[PDB]
Amino acid sequence: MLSFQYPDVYRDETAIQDYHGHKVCDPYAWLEDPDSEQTKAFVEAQNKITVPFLEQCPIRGLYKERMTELYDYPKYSCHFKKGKRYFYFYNTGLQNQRVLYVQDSLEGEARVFLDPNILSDDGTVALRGYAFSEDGEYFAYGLSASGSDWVTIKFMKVDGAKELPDVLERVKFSCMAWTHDGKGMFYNAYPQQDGKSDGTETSTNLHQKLYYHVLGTDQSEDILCVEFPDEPKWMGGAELSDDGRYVLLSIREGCDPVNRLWYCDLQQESNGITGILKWVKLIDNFEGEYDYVTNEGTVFTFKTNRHSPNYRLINIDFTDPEESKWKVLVPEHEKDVLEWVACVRSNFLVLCYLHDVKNTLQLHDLATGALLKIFPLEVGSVVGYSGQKKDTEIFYQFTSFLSPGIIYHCDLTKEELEPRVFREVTVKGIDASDYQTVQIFYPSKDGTKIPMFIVHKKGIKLDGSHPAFLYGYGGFNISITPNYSVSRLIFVRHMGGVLAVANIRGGGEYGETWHKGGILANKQNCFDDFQCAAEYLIKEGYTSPKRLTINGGSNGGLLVATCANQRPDLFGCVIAQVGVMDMLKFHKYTIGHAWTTDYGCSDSKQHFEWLIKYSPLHNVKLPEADDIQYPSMLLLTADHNDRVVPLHSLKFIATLQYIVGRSRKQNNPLLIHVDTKAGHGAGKPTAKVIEEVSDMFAFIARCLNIDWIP
Repeated sequence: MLSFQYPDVYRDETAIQDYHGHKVCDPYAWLEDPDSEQTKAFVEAQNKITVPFLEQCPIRGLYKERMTELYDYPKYSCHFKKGKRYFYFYNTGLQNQRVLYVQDSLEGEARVFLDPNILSDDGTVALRGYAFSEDGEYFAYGLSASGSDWVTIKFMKVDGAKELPDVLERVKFSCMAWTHDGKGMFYNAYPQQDGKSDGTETSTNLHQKLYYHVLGTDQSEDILCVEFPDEPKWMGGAELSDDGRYVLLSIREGCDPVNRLWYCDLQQESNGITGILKWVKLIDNFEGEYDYVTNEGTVFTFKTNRHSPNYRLINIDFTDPEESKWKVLVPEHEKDVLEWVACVRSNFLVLCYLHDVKNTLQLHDLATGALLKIFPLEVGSVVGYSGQKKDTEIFYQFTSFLSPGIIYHCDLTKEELEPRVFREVTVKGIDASDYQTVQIFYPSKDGTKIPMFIVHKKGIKLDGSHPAFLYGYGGFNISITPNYSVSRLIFVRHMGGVLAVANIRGGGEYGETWHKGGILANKQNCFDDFQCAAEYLIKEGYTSPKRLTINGGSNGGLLVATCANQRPDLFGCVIAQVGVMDMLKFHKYTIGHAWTTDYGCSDSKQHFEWLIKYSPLHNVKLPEADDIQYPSMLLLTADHNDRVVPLHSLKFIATLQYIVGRSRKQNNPLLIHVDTKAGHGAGKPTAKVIEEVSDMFAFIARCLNIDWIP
């Protein structure tokens, strides 16, 4: 099937760097520049081979047709109230971007409030963050072009959906919080830098500052509220307490779930928002996370992981702040992770737990912390919720592997709390009853039991004949919970596949201990867990090595690329989306410096020793055995991505093609598809989503020669 000669790619053999005595050659270092003629030519040559390969077999057309039909279903978000009006996002089915609607009453006629589709024909302009003023009469929203992390904040007066003149530039990784006096809004922005700032650049992002914009003025007049000149990596986000009296400043450095917490009592300020607010440094260290829930006077309720890896709720009284005085409102659960908490109807708390990778939802009393009501849920995830302190009702959205989901509503003013189905859509073309989801726990190399969900057609014989698609992430305290994916269901129904999701360490499924078990010196545990998931599927008869595909994106891209290098014999196909491949240089680009909390940094000798062992780019090696070659591989990235710079995938594919692609025994393709006007993933328009999944599954079908099941 090999009808491709890989492109000529210059090797700069002089690119040698000493890492604590260890010489490392980076012959494709020049691919770090996305604007050079050399890099542009590289991309062009790679796509010249990948595109015809992907578009050759008719199965892609069949898949695309099926995806376009099945993905075409109404997609609603929960309703949420702001002031006297209700809002909700809704995509009729195939619009590139979902639209924000507004209605003056729960039973009132809805109208378009903000339609991002008219901002760009290809849907490359997407909403990225928003914030309503406390009274709900004004609205701020961020817009990102082509998936870039850079944002432009614009404003509207809600009544009449009137566009305002206010425009904020240089916004990135920003908070958006209006002061309750309705005068203005807090946000973050970066100092003007040379070069481009459109998502194509790779410049490191440092010195983020907190500004305050007074509505009706030019951005040049904004107040520089907080800056940390001596700590270039710190990021300070602001939020207002529910009563509008306190500005709470959460300071983060890196990606660990920890933050400093400072507060400014506005009642004690005499000159409004300035650059010299009288901050009280309540929590002035990075030892734990303090997520504001609500306050009653000086008694503040926080969700925290302080001495509680599964999280708990504590009350800190600003008038008696010493730790020994804090009160535990809802103790840490022995196993269940408290994911998030919201305060609603003044004195109720909605707590969302993760129990064995499945969400639970319940209501507690704010004053006593007592359990008041359990909201019954089937196996799945809570992916949406609405209900602030002043609200008297909640909406929540549930989803699962086999169903698009349901939006529930509960009027909290009733003595008897009866949650009712508010919105339920069914995908015509998929019969959920034909499939089943099972959860198993498999032992990893060190004996740790790891959860894995497996979705497949009911009644199949576990004879190892089925193609399988195994997904994982493993990092950053992120829990990979059940989600509805039409694309994956098409693989099951029309390609006869088995879906599997492994909840490997590094994630947050079992709290901070689960996260810590897959980071820094322990990162290899992630890879071992994932390799063991594959071995389980094979041993139990769900699939066989030659029929097994693994997939991951970003930190998940790192996962699958590492697994390809470490156990090429275990996989038939590997699809890595926007992966972090150069573990020695990741921290030098854009926001990569923030990831050192999970990976470590090569500037440290101890960390380099961990990194060099698994860095994908530095572990490409011909398999020793003559009967073993690398699996078919497909790397996906845009030529410009500011979250995970493209150079990771570009250098990795150049290395794979040179070291492995040239070997006589390598017959499986090693390809990269480089896209345009797309970024990390957020805000990706529908048209692009359909194209991407069609490419992915077409590639799997061709490499494994899978016949389409109509």
